[PDB]
Amino acid sequence: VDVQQNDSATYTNVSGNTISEYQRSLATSVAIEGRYNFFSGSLSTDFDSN
Amino acid sequence: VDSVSASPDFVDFVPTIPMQEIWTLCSSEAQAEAMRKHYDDVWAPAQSEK
Repeated sequence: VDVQQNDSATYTNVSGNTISEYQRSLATSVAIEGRYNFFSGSLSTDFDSN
Repeated sequence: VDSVSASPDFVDFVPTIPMQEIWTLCSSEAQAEAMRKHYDDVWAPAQSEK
């Protein structure tokens, strides 16, 4: 048997990192008024989406 | 580095006489020429292609 010295080392390192972020906002508002000498009217509407 | 001082391994050639053809070690010129001719004409082309 023929034995040869072969003292050796190898190293490898691979890493990946990722972040993804998405954001949305929506706002809506409506205000209405109505007037008559013997009547008053008001309406409001509000909407929010995230 | 301490281990390299105690146990260095073969890393590189001495560029003046790195290796000798094996048929230099042959018993006989007819065999040695046959080995050289086959090495030149057949085996070294194949290995360089391989």
